[PDB]
Amino acid sequence: XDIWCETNKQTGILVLC
Amino acid sequence: KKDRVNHCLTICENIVAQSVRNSPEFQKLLGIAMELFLLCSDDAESDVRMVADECLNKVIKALMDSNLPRLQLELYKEIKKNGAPRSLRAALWRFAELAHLVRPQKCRPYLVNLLPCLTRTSKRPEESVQETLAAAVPKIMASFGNFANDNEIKVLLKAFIANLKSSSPTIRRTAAGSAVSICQHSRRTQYFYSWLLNVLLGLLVPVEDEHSTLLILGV
Repeated sequence: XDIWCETNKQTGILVLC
Repeated sequence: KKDRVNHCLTICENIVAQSVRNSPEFQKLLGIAMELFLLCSDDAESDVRMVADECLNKVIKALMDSNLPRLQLELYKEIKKNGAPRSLRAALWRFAELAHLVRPQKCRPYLVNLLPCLTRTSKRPEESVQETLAAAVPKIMASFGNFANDNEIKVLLKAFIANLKSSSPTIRRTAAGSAVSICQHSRRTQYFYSWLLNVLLGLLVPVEDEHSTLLILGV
């Protein structure tokens, strides 16, 4: 579908800093 | 009778949940499913057509999050082949209902591909194809018409002005509505309203001529 699917590479992670 | 209902209704029940989407098998299975349902949209029995209509609708609703560009490529190919009228209509209004969902990077090549289709579909004599095109044009142009150039727009307007002389009231209605809408969703609306007025006055301006009642009613 989406640009991570199209670029075949992963989404990140949610974290505080 | 019912065997092909069981076939398409079980194909519809399957492909909404088969495998993982974006896989090299699912693209093929989805192509065959759309090819099958659009064909069944013109089969010779009533409840078969009603089930093909709710199979296309459920599958588009289920796959919009994930395969919208493939669904629109399948519907466009059925428009492109200009076949039997219910088969053509079943693709044409569905493609027009989805037209706002194309990303801006994909509007220009669909504009270029659809003008050879709209200018063939305006040459169809059957009034139900025309009533469908009359709904499709104001939705297609509102989704692609800023991506057109002036010569592409003038080719569309010529293809619909040619129909204002028709004996069918429906064909004149489809042309009269399409021509104004093509102008309205152009990048150059005030210029195109001026050009369309020059054509429409020009068609009656030699007022002494034997103009037909049909052309007067369209204009």
